[PDB]
Amino acid sequence: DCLGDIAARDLICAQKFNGLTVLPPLLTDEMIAQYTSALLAGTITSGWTF
Amino acid sequence: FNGLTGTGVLTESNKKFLPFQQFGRDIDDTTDAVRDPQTLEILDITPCS
Ligand SMILES: *[C@@H]1O[C@H](CO)[C@@H](O[C@@H]2O[C@H](CO)[C@@H](O)[C@H](O)[C@H]2NC(C)=O)[C@H](O)[C@H]1NC(C)=O
Ligand SMILES: *[C@@H]1O[C@H](CO)[C@@H](O[C@@H]2O[C@H](CO)[C@@H](O)[C@H](O)[C@H]2NC(C)=O)[C@H](O)[C@H]1NC(C)=O
Repeated sequence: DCLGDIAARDLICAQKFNGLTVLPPLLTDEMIAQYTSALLAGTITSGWTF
Repeated sequence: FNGLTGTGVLTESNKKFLPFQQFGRDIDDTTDAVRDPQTLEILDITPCS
């Protein structure tokens, strides 16, 4: 029944009949992007001091 | 359905079955669509939670 974006609604239908499920990761990709941006800004502005 | 058993939610679908084909199948040998023997309509099968 279509696929809205990647994980917009998805009907929570990662299930496939005979007991086989896929679990979502703890950290969404936005948090990882924020982590990388923080590390990169820190290394540009402060060097290795931070 | 005509000797084909299972369990799940039946819903209306928009598949295009050939005139002689009876039931569809996924890429993992699982059924996903069935012809209704009395009235020729395509029913999709989705497992309940
Ligand atoms: C759980 O199922 C219900 C079904 O009632 C979903 O409700 C849908 O909500 C969206 C957003 O408002 C509507 O556009 C749909 O029309 C609703 N469904 C129906 C059948 O009316 C609900 O979104 C589902 N929850 C999740 C997390 O997928
Ligand atoms: C098998 O199912 C019924 C058995 O009577 C028939 O199909 C319906 O028949 C009624 C009246 O007998 C009609 O009003 C409906 O319009 C029919 N439905 C369809 C989908 O044609 C008929 O004998 C057989 N139907 C089919 C499709 O083979």
